Amino acid sequence: KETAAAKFERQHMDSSTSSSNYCNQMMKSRNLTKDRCKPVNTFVHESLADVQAVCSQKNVACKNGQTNCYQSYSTMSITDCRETGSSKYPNCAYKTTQANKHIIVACEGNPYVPVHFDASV
Ligand SMILES: O=c1ccn([C@H]2O[C@@H](COP(=O)(O)O)[C@H](O)[C@@H]2O)c(=O)[nH]1
Repeated sequence: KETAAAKFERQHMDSSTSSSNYCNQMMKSRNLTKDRCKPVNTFVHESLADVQAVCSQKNVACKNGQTNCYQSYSTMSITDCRETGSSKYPNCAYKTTQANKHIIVACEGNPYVPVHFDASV
């Protein structure tokens, strides 16, 4: 069905813009609360082209020890969503935290595009 690149865009891209309720709404609408409350998830508020370009930027080790992760040279506008301590599926609750940080994504395929959000720094 959904490609890895498409799933990345679904789980991590929001070029369209946050408020205190952003994560509650967004995690729901992007289907990250379907089977489980996804504990941690980041949305990137840059253009797709800008985020895709990260796959030709600074090559860094992935957290899992693979070598196909890439760090943005520039900081990017992001929102971190983190499940609260009182969150209970299926009413998943998140704290919304905006920041401007370098992103690290894993890239794969031809074309070579982001498939996983690894970290922000
Ligand atoms: O800063 C972070 C750290 C992890 N993640 C999430 O991204 C997950 C990696 O899975 P994927 O990007 O393939 O959905 C990771 O395990 C965590 O759930 C973020 O979005 N941002």
